[PDB]
Amino acid sequence: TPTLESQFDALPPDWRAILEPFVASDAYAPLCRFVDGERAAGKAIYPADVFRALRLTHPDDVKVVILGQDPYHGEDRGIPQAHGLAFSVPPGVRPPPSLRNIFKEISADFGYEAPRHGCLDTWASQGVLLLNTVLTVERSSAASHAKRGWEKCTDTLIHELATRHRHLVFMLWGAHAQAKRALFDPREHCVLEAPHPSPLSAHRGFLGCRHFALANDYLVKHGRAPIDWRLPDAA
Ligand SMILES: [Cl-]
Ligand SMILES: [Cl-]
Ligand SMILES: [Cl-]
Repeated sequence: TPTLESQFDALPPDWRAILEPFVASDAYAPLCRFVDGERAAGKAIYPADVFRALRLTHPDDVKVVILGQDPYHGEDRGIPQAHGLAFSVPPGVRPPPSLRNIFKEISADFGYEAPRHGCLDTWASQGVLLLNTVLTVERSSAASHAKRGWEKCTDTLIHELATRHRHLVFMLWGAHAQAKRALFDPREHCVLEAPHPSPLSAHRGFLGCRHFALANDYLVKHGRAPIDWRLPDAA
């Protein structure tokens, strides 16, 4: 796996500019040494492609920001669930319960069928930034990995993105994601809040929130093409 610094350096210039306050901070080198040292010590740290969400969705192309907290720490048939996009799972992995509830809301909102798989790459290529606020995890451990270092980084990301690009849609699910409103001006953006889609909270108001339809209304209001919330038949 490339060192974390090399993964920061490989980002497009537009993302590097948004992350520069963090990369210039005292927290950057320690985060890099921690993640690199965990891998060097033989721990199963996921995903390998830490910034996949950013590589697939460049800043100018961001339309919708969907926050997760930690990457999945589980696996399915020996394939890790985390692959660098919030909520998404790679081809060959069954959708976990939170993602099934996301799909249930889309199916109810638009009448689409339940997808065959859980890979959200094709939403990222349409401008859906699928950003976990903590971007690494240790296999089978629910403990957040480098929580404080990563959140300094993704806090910088959210603030700088939102300050440079007006009229984004933010889907903020759960209290942790909703607290990220402190990082931007909510009158300049569409802020959609609901409980988290996990089964523990989904029936408190995630199911029924209509966020995917609301997001598309706001995009069209601002002259942008709406998201196709379907998924192609194969991943
Ligand atoms: Cl370059
Ligand atoms: Cl700049
Ligand atoms: Cl710092």
